[PDB]
Amino acid sequence: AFTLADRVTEEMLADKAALVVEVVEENYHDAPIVGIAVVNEHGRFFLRPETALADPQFVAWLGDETKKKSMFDSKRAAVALKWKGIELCGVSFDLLLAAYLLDPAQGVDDVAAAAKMKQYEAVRPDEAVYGKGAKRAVPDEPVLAEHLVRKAAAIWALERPFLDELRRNEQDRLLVELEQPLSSILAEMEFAGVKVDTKRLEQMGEELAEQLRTVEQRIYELAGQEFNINSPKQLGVILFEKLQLPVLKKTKTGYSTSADVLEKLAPYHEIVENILHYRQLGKLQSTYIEGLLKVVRPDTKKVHTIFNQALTQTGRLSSTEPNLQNIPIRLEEGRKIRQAFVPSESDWLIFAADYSQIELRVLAHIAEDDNLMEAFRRDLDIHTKTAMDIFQVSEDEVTPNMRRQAKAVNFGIVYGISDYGLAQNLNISRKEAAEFIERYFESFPGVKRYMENIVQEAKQKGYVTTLLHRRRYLPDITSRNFNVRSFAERMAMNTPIQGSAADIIKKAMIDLNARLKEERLQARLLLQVHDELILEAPKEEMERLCRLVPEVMEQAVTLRVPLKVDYHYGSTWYDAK
DNA sequence: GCGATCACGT
DNA sequence: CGTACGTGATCGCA
Repeated sequence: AFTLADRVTEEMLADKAALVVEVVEENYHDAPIVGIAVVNEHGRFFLRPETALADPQFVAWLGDETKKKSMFDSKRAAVALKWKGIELCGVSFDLLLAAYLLDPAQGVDDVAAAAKMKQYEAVRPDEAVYGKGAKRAVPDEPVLAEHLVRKAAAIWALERPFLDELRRNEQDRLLVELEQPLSSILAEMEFAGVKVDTKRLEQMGEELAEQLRTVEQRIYELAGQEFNINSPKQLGVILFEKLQLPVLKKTKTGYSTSADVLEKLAPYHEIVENILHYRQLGKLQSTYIEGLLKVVRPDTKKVHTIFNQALTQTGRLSSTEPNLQNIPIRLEEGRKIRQAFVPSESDWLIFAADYSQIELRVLAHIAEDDNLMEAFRRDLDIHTKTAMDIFQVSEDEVTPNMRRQAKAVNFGIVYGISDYGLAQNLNISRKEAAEFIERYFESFPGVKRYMENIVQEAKQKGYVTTLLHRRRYLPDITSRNFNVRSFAERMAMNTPIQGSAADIIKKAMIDLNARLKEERLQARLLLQVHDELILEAPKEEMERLCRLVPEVMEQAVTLRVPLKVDYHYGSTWYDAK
């Protein structure tokens, strides 16, 4: 049983408690808090939010760093409280992060899923209480209050066994010194938001919409017909049935119309280049112009992403609603979208710092490949050096095409090395890609050794680890299905690289946050994009930041090779280039 | 409401 | 069939 409390009392403010600050809306920014549960040594309590969040003693308890709280997904609550002007401190255990570190592949997304990991089932899944999608709703107080108290009681019961397993995994410091401090930094980042120049976006959208009508009309005059270009159904019967274009690859139901295939088809018909142009314009228009404008808060012209900290299998963050980690930059037309991301105050600038080749530097260090480490010690262009070695030529003999292919091997080697994906990527045969690999491994024998040894260790231990002891279990490494096994071997090779890079930038974020506060700087972290950090700061702080941010990022860990950080600043995200 | 394509990023 | 890891939009079916 539990107390359905009318007012806050002192026994609810013990210095240790499991706390539930329930925000049911998926996007928690400026979202309602529907209820609160506290379990401590004195009892189990449900508090209505409009009561507890108005009680200065409860608010003081929330904000006291010496009163320790155990929670599930504290960042959700922390941010929902930030929007009410209330500080959340003292969160010493986050069950969501603890479950994520113990096994990311469980997809642990609620308290019930995490409790099942320890044979605790006295709590319902959120989706069983709230419903799914359309039918989603907050239930009556008795049903809500029992759910929140069952979640708090589970967190209370589950902290010792999770912490015990984290300790056995040598992951206790990972949780307490990396992921939980990082949760607080991400909350500040999401709450700060990023300013959007919405007239610029709107003006871009009208230009795209003009160029989309023109290209659309050209596609119809080239097909002799009107049809929905956005549908691979109709597009396939225009291209491969009406126009008789060669079918270079079939999908499951019909024909494939990837940009992979269409570029091969361009010699045969003028329609193909126009379809490709239509698709690129439509992507910007749909995902990045209209998509962004839909999530901008009209009162502040800011977007407030949500960083999913417990989702990827490698330890990367992900970014939702909006995804600020896939804003275009490769092609110039779409890169202009970054002009609409601006500082949130006058006379501030955007500052962006990015690791140079962090994955291949981590691999140099992890593999202790003499040739790879020396390449980075000499600060070589790694793709050109790899080409010199694979093709056995001097620097001046590296053609652009050789460097492009050596680059593809290098991006392949970070992924699962297997040829078919390189052969597909380089539009070559398996037979030829295989010999690319063989010549790479003759040049970097320590990488070869590391790739053999890590697959062997994944089979022996059942998991691979990153630099800071993140793990990923790989049960498919023993499968007798060749596809399933190969996927697990590729993950065994990639995950210590991709995941160690993720560890490093997360530690840098923590180190950067500490330094900016020590230095009393107004600069604020806004975004992380896997290997870059994006800040905004007063114009008067740029010179100091040029020295500070790269140093902190470069010194986050000490590897057998240097870490290298490039950085740029400008009046928009675009100009920070 | 829900897989399958497709395309955007690192 | 497979390059690694994500998110979002569109379509099409039931």
